[PDB]
Order: sequence, then C-alpha cells, then structure tokens
Amino acid sequence: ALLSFERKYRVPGGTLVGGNLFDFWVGPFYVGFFGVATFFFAALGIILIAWSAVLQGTWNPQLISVYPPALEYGLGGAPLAKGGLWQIITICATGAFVSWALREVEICRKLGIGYHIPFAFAFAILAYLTLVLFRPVMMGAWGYAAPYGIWTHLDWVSNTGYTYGNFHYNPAHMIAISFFFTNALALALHGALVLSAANPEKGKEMRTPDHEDTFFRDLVGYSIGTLGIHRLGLLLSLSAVFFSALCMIITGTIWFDQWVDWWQWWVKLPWWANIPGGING
Amino acid sequence: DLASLAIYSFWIFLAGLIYYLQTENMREGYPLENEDGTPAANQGPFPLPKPKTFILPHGRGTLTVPGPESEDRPIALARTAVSEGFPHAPTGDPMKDGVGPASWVARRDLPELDGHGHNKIKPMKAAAGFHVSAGKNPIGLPVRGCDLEIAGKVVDIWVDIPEQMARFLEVELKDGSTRLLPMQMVKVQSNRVHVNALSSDLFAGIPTIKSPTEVTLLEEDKICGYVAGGLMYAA
Amino acid sequence: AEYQNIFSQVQVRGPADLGMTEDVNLANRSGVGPFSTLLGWFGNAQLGPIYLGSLGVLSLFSGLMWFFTIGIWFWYQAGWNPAVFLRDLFFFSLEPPAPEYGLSFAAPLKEGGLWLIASFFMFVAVWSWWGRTYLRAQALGMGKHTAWAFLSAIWLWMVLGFIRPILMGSWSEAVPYGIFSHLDWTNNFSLVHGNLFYNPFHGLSIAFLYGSALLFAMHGATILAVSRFGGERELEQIADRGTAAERAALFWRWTMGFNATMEGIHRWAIWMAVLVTLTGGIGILLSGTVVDNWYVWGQNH
Ligand code: BCL
Ligand code: BCL
Ligand code: BCL
Ligand code: BCL
Ligand SMILES: CC[C@H]1c2cc3[nH]c4c(c3C)C(=O)[C@H](C(=O)OC)c4c3nc(cc4[nH]c(cc(n2)[C@@H]1C)c(C(C)=O)c4C)[C@@H](C)[C@@H]3CCC(=O)OC/C=C(\C)CCC[C@@H](C)CCC[C@@H](C)CCCC(C)C
Ligand SMILES: CC[C@H]1c2cc3[nH]c4c(c3C)C(=O)[C@H](C(=O)OC)c4c3nc(cc4[nH]c(cc(n2)[C@@H]1C)c(C(C)=O)c4C)[C@@H](C)[C@@H]3CCC(=O)OC/C=C(\C)CCC[C@@H](C)CCC[C@@H](C)CCCC(C)C
Ligand SMILES: COC(C)(C)C(=O)C/C=C(\C)CC/C=C(\C)CC/C=C(\C)CCCC/C(C)=C/CC[C@H](C)CC/C=C(\C)CCC=C(C)C
Ligand SMILES: CCCCCCCCCCCC[N+](C)(C)[O-]
Ligand SMILES: CCCCCCCCCCCC[N+](C)(C)[O-]
Ligand SMILES: CCCCCCCCCCCC[N+](C)(C)[O-]
Ligand SMILES: CCCCCCCCCCCC[N+](C)(C)[O-]
Ligand SMILES: [Fe+3]
Repeated sequence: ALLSFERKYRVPGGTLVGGNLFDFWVGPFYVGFFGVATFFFAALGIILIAWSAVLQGTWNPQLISVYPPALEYGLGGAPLAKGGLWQIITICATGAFVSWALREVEICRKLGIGYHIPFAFAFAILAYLTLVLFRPVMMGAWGYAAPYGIWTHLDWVSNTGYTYGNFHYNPAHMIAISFFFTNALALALHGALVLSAANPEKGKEMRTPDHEDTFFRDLVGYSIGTLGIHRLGLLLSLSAVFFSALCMIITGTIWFDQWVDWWQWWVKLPWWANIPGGING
Repeated sequence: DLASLAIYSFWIFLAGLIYYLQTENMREGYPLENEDGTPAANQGPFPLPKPKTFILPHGRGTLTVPGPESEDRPIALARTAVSEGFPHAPTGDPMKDGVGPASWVARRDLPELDGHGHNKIKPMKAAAGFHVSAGKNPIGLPVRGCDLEIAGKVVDIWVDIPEQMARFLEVELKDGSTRLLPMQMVKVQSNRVHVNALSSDLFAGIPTIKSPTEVTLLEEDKICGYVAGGLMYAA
Repeated sequence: AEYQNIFSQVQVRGPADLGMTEDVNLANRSGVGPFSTLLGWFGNAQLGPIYLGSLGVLSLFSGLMWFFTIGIWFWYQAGWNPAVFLRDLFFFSLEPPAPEYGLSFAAPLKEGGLWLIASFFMFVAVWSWWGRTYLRAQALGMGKHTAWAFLSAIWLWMVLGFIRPILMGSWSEAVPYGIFSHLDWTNNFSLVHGNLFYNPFHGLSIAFLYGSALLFAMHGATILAVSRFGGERELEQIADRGTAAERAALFWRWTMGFNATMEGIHRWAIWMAVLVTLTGGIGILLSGTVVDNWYVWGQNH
C-alpha cells in the first residue's frame, strides 16, 4: 500500500477544511474533506443517473441518456423526468469536479509543491461549465445545454455545429484547433526527445540535455529547452481549452448566423471590396 | 468485414500497450510496501518488468531498474494510529530531519555534469562569459523572509551552463556564510528579493554545501527540500 | 503573488553554445543565429546553429517549391493584383485533377497538372525531412523515437494525399491546397461517408487528441510544480530519482491511485500523441475503400 519512498511524505497537514478530521488515506488514495465531498457528489450523481436510466427504460450505457429541460422551461426547474434529473446531476458534476480540484490543492500543500495541476484542471472545469451553465444562461435556457450520454452528446455537437453551417468557420474554433494540433505535435516531440536521450543506440551511454538541445538545433535551428517545453505543453493545452470555451460562448449569443458569413467583414473592406478578379469579384 | 477486424484488433493492441506502459512505470517505487517497510501482500495485477540498464556517461556507472530499493537514510517519523493509512508525525523538527514537505532523497553526492563532463551548475562569478542578459539583476539586493525581516543579501546567481538559466540565488547571512535558495522560490522585486517559504530565522538552517563553486545532487535535494518545507513548517 | 515559473524573472547569457559533436559532420552546421530576449522569457534565447547537409537542402528546396507552386497559382487566380490576392487569400485553392483523369498524369496544368506538381514537391520535402529526422539522431547516437513518431503523422498525410486516392482510383479524392477549401473538403468528406462521428477510429482519434491535451496539461503542470526541486532535469531524475520525481509520482498516486515514473510518463506521452494520427489514418483509409457509410456500418457492426 506504499511506494518504496512514500512514507516520509505522509505527514499531517495541508488540509483546507476540517483540520485533521479527514487527514488520511485509503490504500493509495488521499481523502481529505474534499475527498469526502467528491464521493458524496459523485455517488449521488451516479445514483441519479441510474435512476434517470429506469424512467427512460434501459440498463445500456450506449443508450442511457439524460436531457436538459426542454427549451420552454427557460432557466427554471422541471419535473425530474423531463429535465430536473439533469439539472441536479449537473449540480452534482460541478460539485464533484470543483471538489476534486480543491482536493488536489490539499495534496499540493501536503507535498510542498506548486498549485499548477489543479489550476490547469480548472480550465477543463470552466470549459464544461461553459457548455452546461454559462452558455445556456446567456442564451435563456437549460435546453441549449449538452445532454449526458455517450452517443447523444455527439448528436448535440453535430446539431449545434450545423446550426451555424460549417462550424469550421468559427474563427475562435480555428485558433482552438490550432492549439490542439500543436499540443499533440509538441507532446510527440517531447516524449520522443527524452526517450531518445534516455534510450540511445544499443550499447551507448545515456545522452544529456545538451544532446537534446543539439538534436533540435540541428533539426530546425532552435531548441526551446527543458524548462521551456513543459511551459509550452502547459500553455498550448490550456490555450486550446481557453479558445474552445471562447469559441462556444460567443456562439448563439454575439454571433448566431452562419459562421462562413462572418468572414465577409474582411472581403468587404473599402480599399478592395470592389476591385474585380479573384474569387469575390 | 475489414473495418471490424481492424477495430477489434485495435482494442487488443491498446490493452497490450496499457499493460506494457503500466509495467514500464513500475521501474521505481516497487514492490509496494507496508508502512513498516516490508513487502505488502497485495502488489496489484501488473508484474514488475524485466530490469533494464542505463549506462551513465563520464564513468559515473550504470543503473538497473527495477532493483532492490532503499531510502539510504533514517526517517524521523512515527505512527499516529493503530492501523494502516493515517499520517505519520515527525518525531523531531521536520525541517532539520527532512520529512514531510521538507523531504530530500539520497541522490548521488556528486554534482550533475554537462555533456562535456563539466559541472552543470556554477556560480556566475566562476562562469566564463555569463552575465545577466535581461530582467532585474538580483545581485546585491537584500533578501526578505516571510516574517518581513531581512535575512541576508544576494551575492551571486548560480547558473546552469548548458541550459543558460538561473538555478539558485546565493545569499549571504549576518554571520558571513552563504546559502543557496532555489530560483523558483524567490520573487525578485525592484528593491528586494522576497522569500515567502522561510522566515528570517530559518535561513541559517538551510543545508550548506561543502564546496563554494559546485553543488552535488544530494545537496540540491536538501536545499530544495528544506526551502519547500517552509511553506508548511514556518508559520 | 507567490512565483509560478511560467516566465523567467532573470535571464542569463553566456557564450553561444555550439552543441555536442559526437558523429556530426561539423562542416554542415551554420553558425549561431542571434539571441532573442523575447523567446528567453519563456524558453532558450539562442537561435541556431542549424544543420543543413544535402538531404537538408533537398527537403528545404522542394518544400519551398511546393509552397511557391501553390502561390503562383494563387496569384494567377487573383489576376496578378496585389490587393485581390490579399483580399481573397483564404479563398484561393489549388485543386486536384477531376475524377475523369483517374490516377493518370494527363490533366492540363490549369486543371490538376499544377496540383500534381506541388504534391510531387510536397512528397519529396516531407520524406526527405523524415530521413533528416533519423540521420540527425544517428549522428548523435540517440534513439530513433522522433523519427518513429513523425512516421505516425506522415501516415495520416500519406493516406489523405496518396494512399487513399490511389486505392479509390483517382487523384480527385485528395485534399486541395487552400485555407478555406481544405476545410470544405473536410466537412464534405464526413457528409459523404455518413458522418465521421460513426467511424470508431475517428472517435479514438478524438479520445487521443483530447487525451494529449489532458496529458500534456498534467505533465507540464506537474513538472513546473516540482521545478522548485529541479524537476525539469528529467534525464538526471531518471538516472538518479530525486525528491522532485517522488513528489510528482505521489501527487498522482494520492489523487487517482496510480502514477508514473520520470521515464515512463514520456512513454505515456509519446503514445497518447502518436495514436491520434495512427487511428486517424486508419479511419480515413477505410473510408470509401471498405466502408461507404459509417452510420450504416454502425448498424451492422
Ligand atoms: C485533419 C483534417 C483536415 C484538416 C482540418 C483542419 C481543421 C478543421 C482546421 C485546420 C487548420 C489548419 N490546418 Mg488543416 N487539416 C488537414 C491537414 C492539414 C495539412 C496537411 C499537410 O495535411 C496542413 C499543412 C494543414 C494546415 C492547417 C493550417 C492552415 C491550420 C493550422 C494547422 C496546425 O496548427 O498544425 C500544426 C501547427 C504548427 C504550428 C506547425 C506548422 C506551422 C504552420 C502554421 C502550418 C501552415 C502551413 C500553410 C502552408 C501556411 C498558410 C499560408 C498562407 C500565406 C497563410 N492541415 C486535414 C485534411 N485543419 C485550422 C485552421 O485554422 O484552418 C484555417 C482548423 O480549424
Ligand atoms: C459537426 C461538428 C462541428 C464542430 C462543432 C463543435 C461544437 C458544437 C463544439 C466543438 C468544440 C470543439 N471542436 Mg469543433 N466541430 C467541428 C470540427 C472540428 C474539428 C475537425 C478536424 O473537423 C476539430 C479538430 C474540432 C475541435 C474542436 C475543439 C476546439 C473543441 C472540443 C474540445 C473541448 O472543448 O474540450 C474542453 C473539454 C471539456 C469540455 C471536458 C471537461 C472535462 C470535465 C472538467 C471533467 C470530466 C470528468 C469525467 C466525468 C470523467 C470522470 C470518470 C473518470 C474517467 C474515472 N472541431 C465540426 C465542423 N466543435 C466544442 C467546444 O469548443 O467546447 C467548449 C463544442 O462545444
Ligand atoms: C469536448 C467537446 C464535446 C465533446 C465531443 C466529443 C467528441 C466529438 C467525441 C467525444 C468522445 C468522448 N467524450 Mg465527449 N465531448 C464533450 C464533453 C464531454 C464530457 C464532459 C463531462 O464534459 C465527458 C466526460 C466526455 C466524455 C467523452 C468520452 C465518452 C469520449 C472520450 C473522451 C476522451 O477520451 O477524452 C480525453 C480523456 C481521457 C483519455 C481520460 C479518460 C476519460 C474517460 C474515457 C471518460 C469516460 C466517461 C464515462 C463514459 C461517462 C461518465 C462516467 C461515470 C458516469 C462517472 N465528453 C463536449 C460536449 N466527446 C469521443 C467518443 O468516442 O465518443 C463516443 C468523440 O469522438
Ligand atoms: C465536419 C467535419 C467532421 C470531421 C471530419 C474529419 C476528417 C475528414 C478528418 C478528421 C480528422 C480528425 N478530426 Mg474530425 N471532424 C469532425 C469533428 C471533429 C471534432 C469535434 C469536436 O466535433 C473533433 C474534436 C475532431 C477531431 C479530429 C482529429 C482528432 C482528427 C485529425 C487529427 C490530427 O491531428 O490531424 C492533424 C495532423 C495531420 C493532418 C498530419 C499532418 C502531417 C504532415 C506530414 C505535416 C506536413 C506539414 C507540411 C510540410 C507543411 C509544413 C509547413 C511548416 C511551417 C514547415 N473532429 C466532423 C464530424 N475529422 C482526421 C482523421 O484522422 O479522421 C479519422 C481527418 O482526416
Ligand atoms: C484543461 C486542459 C485539458 C484537461 C486538463 C486536466 N484534466 C484533469 C486535470 C487536468 C489538469 C486533473 O488534474 C484531473 C485528473 O485527476 O486527471 C487524472 C483531470 C481530469 N480530467 C478528466 C477527464 C477529461 N478531461 C478532458 C479534457 C481536458 N482536461 C482538457 C483537454 C476531457 C475531455 C477532453 O473530454 C475529459 C473526459 C478526468 C480523468 C479527471 C477529473 C476526474 C474527476 O473530476 O473526478 C471527480 C468526479 C468523478 C469521479 C465522477 C463524477 C461523475 C458524476 C458527477 C456524474 C457524471 C457526470 C456527467 C458529466 C457524465 C457525462 C457523460 C459524457 C458521455 C458526456
Ligand atoms: C503524431 C501527431 C502529431 C505530429 C507529429 C510530428 N510532426 C512532426 C514530427 C512529429 C513527431 C517531426 O519530427 C517533424 C518535425 O521536424 O517537427 C519539428 C514534424 C513536422 N510536422 C510539421 C507540421 C505539421 N504537423 C502536424 C501534426 C502532427 N504532427 C500531429 C498532431 C500538422 C497539422 C496538425 O496539421 C502540421 C501542419 C512540420 C513542422 C514538420 C515536418 C516538416 C517538413 O516535412 O517540412 C518540409 C520542409 C519545408 C516545407 C520547407 C518549406 C517552408 C514553406 C512552407 C514556407 C514557410 C511559410 C511561412 C510561415 C514562413 C515564411 C516563408 C518565406 C520564405 C516566404
Ligand atoms: C507572397 O507570394 C509568394 C509568391 C511569395 C508565395 O509563395 C505565397 C504562397 C502562398 C500564398 C502559398 C499558400 C499555401 C497554402 C495555403 C497551402 C495550404 C495547404 C494545406 C492546408 C494542406 C492540407 C492537406 C494537404 C495534404 C493532405 C497533402 C498530401 C500530399 C500527398 C501526401 C502527396 C502525394 C503526391 C502526389 C499525389 C504526386 C505523386 C507522384 C509520383 C510520381 C510519386
Ligand atoms: C487511459 C488509461 C488509464 C490507465 C489505467 C491503468 C490503471 C493502472 C492501475 C495499476 C496501478 C496500481 N498499482 C499501483 C498497485 O500498481
Ligand atoms: C550564420 C547565420 C546562420 C543563422 C541560422 C539561424 C536559423 C534560424 C531558424 C529558426 C527557425 C526555427 N523555428 C521556426 C522552428 O523556430
Ligand atoms: C495511451 C493512453 C490510453 C487512453 C485511451 C482512452 C480511450 C477512450 C475510449 C473512447 C471510445 C472510442 N470508441 C471508438 C469506441 O467510440
Ligand atoms: C478509464 C478509467 C479507469 C480508472 C482507473 C483507476 C484505477 C486506479 C486503481 C488504483 C488502486 C489499485 N489497487 C486496487 C491495487 O489498489
Ligand atoms: Fe517531461
């Protein structure tokens, strides 16, 4: 139940709430007040979902699905069976995630590390809350929100995109995708670089960071360096999620026409709007 | 149907891969242990992988993992409860004893080397061609701890030669000796360097290094350990 | 404010670093470029040197040829008018031969010929760059991880521009060169195959793409959180585990019940990423060659 080096770190302290009340582990897991909050929110929420399963009439996870109130309840409540189950499950999910984050903070304090991980997590939570809370509210109804099921939440992505034509043309969505692809490029490179240094040609000695710099300078004439690359991955990946939330919060709110048409501001600029030739004249 | 073969084959591959990866990540810390150091009954469902050997450069040796594991240090902690899974209370001063968020590991007592074979980290004074190139130069600033008392003054930056970055500030105390602070644990301001982890009176207890122009991995771990431990143990 | 280590507080510079030598032919390295104080808040300040041997020059030149071949066409499309070229830059497109010309090289320059030319240049640019990936590692005696990985990206690219067009019997299947048009082609590809959300490879591919952001967020943040113990010195933490690597592992173990090593996390990393384009290229390759409609295929399988 402990890693060979673990015991020295398992000391009292760190907790944000409760003093020593929940200062302990179960097997590998740290608990804390927020471990308790998480179990409760998640347990309730799974229960509500398994309940919401029977009222719809399956035990198949490929079919189990839970919808927001319909479009006409606005931002009010709803019979459990017609979207209150969803509202509460959402409250549960939020409580679970925020709890998980705050528990992550408690683990940080006990371990004397920095808060970067739960801070990073908090971006993911904010993306979620954009789909299910902030966007709906700004838009006047729960019913715009994503629903909960494996294949039905895809349906929503698709219906939502196609409401604005080809969603490709959402320009914040473009920036977002760019960060996604770039982050994966950087993850492949990072993983491969470190591994190539630690696992060199058979029989040779472990290489060094200087080898890692050299390989990259050789290859593309620049190397961001070992502090830099971890800064980079973090930035790329939080930026992807930042723009993801952005691209959706502006959609159905400040812009609600076909995204392709947004690009007309560019082509319609005075100094060139009327010159003939090309694609738009 | 081909697409069906491919997808089914893929799930099998992916299960193989997760297995391989999980066992690769068992090359340290394993086998699991009871709170008293003996092998735990339950090791989980993944076996330890077959050992591999890293050839260290500059005749520094090899490393074989997994291998017989060992703290190579006394750990000043005691149980606070009669069964598995509770906190272990420091038996003395946890900053001095190096436990909790003040832990350090018994890394090799040599300094890290660059690919050329020279010490990775040097004070800048001894580093040929190295100077502050941007940002406020901290050398000369008073150093202030979390008690808002001045604990000393910055007398150099220790820099990483191959990666060209600042790694520690070297600080001089009232008594004329110096200590390293990790660069990541200070805030350089226009008229001071502030250190939120330590109060002024804890500076003297920063672990000292034995040479003034090099630091060993073991000495780095004790310094970083000790300073990080102040976040919990100072207030 | 506690300090976070996302931007350096003090930069420090010394003699340009010219690199390790190992078996590299030094005659082919440039000299150092300048130093960017800008970059150096975040990463290294030093630009270059770069290594440009023969394969390097080959790659770089075809690469530019591919690029200029598209750009000449774009200018042509714009009737040589600077203002129109800029106005319409995302709209121009260099399209492949129509279905009628099959896999042949017959089509007129202005209706596919140029496309084939640019593509030819793209092919040599990339494959030569691949080899440069392998050769630059060899000269330093390093593992071939980078080239193996790049191979996975090359896989999706080959499938889109070459393999799947060939298996389908025409070049008209391939992706056009243009900003807006390649997006249109993507949307259209999905509609015509009954919606890629029904391609199980497509959804694996997304799991990994999302997963790479999750993982790199986890890892990046983890390393910066233990950078106050020298965490980012990963090769030495692999060779001689420090308290950085221990606090890192234990953060995750306490959070989610298992953890990595300082070496292993990089294996999780390279694979999370590489599997994006692996599964991806498989999904695309199967589309229209074996499965005409993902929805349909989903209903049987
Ligand atoms: C995967 C399914 C589709 C596809 C779907 C999408 C979608 C959807 C989106 C993009 C977007 C992009 N795609 Mg595309 N893309 C495809 C395959 C490609 C290929 C290729 C050689 O196979 C290329 C070169 C590109 C290139 C691009 C860029 C224009 C843009 C950002 C890419 C990126 O960040 O990459 C890695 C990042 C790097 C920084 C490394 C490479 C650096 C530069 C930026 C690459 C650009 C090359 C190009 C020649 C420059 C334009 C010249 C003009 C003067 C502007 N795509 C396939 C066919 N692509 C996004 C966009 O903004 O489009 C407008 C977007 O939303
Ligand atoms: C037909 C579909 C439309 C389209 C319409 C949309 C729509 C609609 C949306 C996107 C969104 C996105 N699209 Mg788009 N999209 C299209 C084409 C593309 C293409 C492409 C190559 O063609 C790409 C690459 C993308 C990529 C993207 C991203 C920028 C973004 C999704 C990531 C995200 O938001 O994560 C953020 C991460 C999360 C939301 C997850 C948060 C996780 C939480 C915090 C915790 C989970 C805990 C969990 C319950 C597990 C616990 C159990 C444990 C496992 C034990 N789109 C087409 C044109 N796209 C979405 C977006 O931007 O959202 C903000 C969005 O809503
Ligand atoms: C982010 C933009 C869109 C979106 C667009 C898509 C698209 C498009 C696709 C998915 C796919 C997935 N999405 Mg979704 N998805 C959205 C928001 C969510 C949320 C959420 C709580 O906000 C969750 C939990 C999920 C979960 C999922 C998984 C079922 C699947 C793989 C994701 C993954 O690997 O991520 C990276 C994370 C990891 C590798 C960590 C592990 C995450 C595990 C696998 C989550 C399992 C959750 C479980 C099924 C349901 C709850 C568990 C219990 C009830 C507690 N999506 C929003 C609405 N999502 C893919 C799929 O295959 O769908 C069928 C796919 O193509
Ligand atoms: C409406 C559009 C369709 C759709 C149609 C497609 C199509 C079509 C494809 C994808 C593909 C993908 N889609 Mg989809 N996609 C949709 C909805 C989504 C959504 C979403 C939230 O709804 C998401 C998250 C995604 C996400 C994704 C990606 C996971 C996947 C491509 C991965 C990648 O890294 O490629 C980017 C990486 C590459 C293209 C590799 C490039 C490698 C080459 C070698 C680089 C050459 C560089 C060149 C020389 C330029 C150099 C310039 C430099 C400056 C030097 N899609 C909807 C349903 N999607 C791809 C896939 O794999 O599908 C299975 C694909 O072909
Ligand atoms: C911000 C950048 C990226 C990111 C970062 C990120 N995620 C993180 C972290 C960080 C830094 C963590 O520290 C934390 C973690 O512990 O990772 C292992 C985490 C995490 N991100 C996870 C998932 C996740 N992240 C995703 C994405 C991203 N995470 C971004 C790309 C996605 C995507 C892309 O779809 C998913 C699915 C988990 C592995 C973990 C958080 C685990 C957690 O909160 O546990 C508490 C809750 C439960 C155990 C269960 C709650 C369930 C109930 C409330 C009911 C279910 C609700 C309902 C929403 C189900 C929906 C079903 C779907 C089909 C729609
Ligand atoms: C496996 C998943 C990810 C992946 C991995 C990956 N990519 C890779 C590698 C790996 C492992 C490499 O080793 C290789 C590399 O060298 O990385 C730095 C590479 C690479 N991936 C690249 C791009 C790329 N990767 C992508 C994606 C991905 N790569 C996946 C997400 C994408 C996407 C998402 O669309 C792109 C666009 C290149 C940076 C590089 C391969 C380079 C190559 O083959 O280049 C040939 C040489 C040339 C084209 C020179 C021509 C330059 C011109 C195009 C002009 C420049 C334009 C302008 C902006 C500058 C001004 C010019 C003026 C003179 C006019
Ligand atoms: C400023 O003006 C000047 C003139 C200086 C310019 O040069 C400006 C330049 C431009 C404006 C260029 C702009 C370029 C673009 C917009 C390019 C955009 C390209 C993409 C978005 C690419 C998307 C995907 C491309 C793919 C998938 C390519 C695959 C290629 C194939 C794998 C290669 C196949 C080879 C073939 C078909 C020929 C093989 C023949 C044999 C005999 C082997
Ligand atoms: C995305 C896949 C997530 C990986 C899940 C693999 C679970 C690993 C659990 C094994 C670790 C338990 N332990 C420490 C006893 O070995
Ligand atoms: C003698 C002068 C030679 C200078 C050579 C410098 C090369 C600079 C190339 C840097 C670009 C690499 N990139 C785009 C990936 O960052
Ligand atoms: C190497 C990392 C392993 C993590 C993989 C996580 C897989 C998520 C499952 C998504 C379901 C895909 N599909 C096609 C059946 O829909
Ligand atoms: C795809 C989601 C999978 C969730 C993975 C969580 C597994 C953690 C297991 C840790 C405990 C192992 N055990 C039983 C030996 O203690
Ligand atoms: Fe790393």
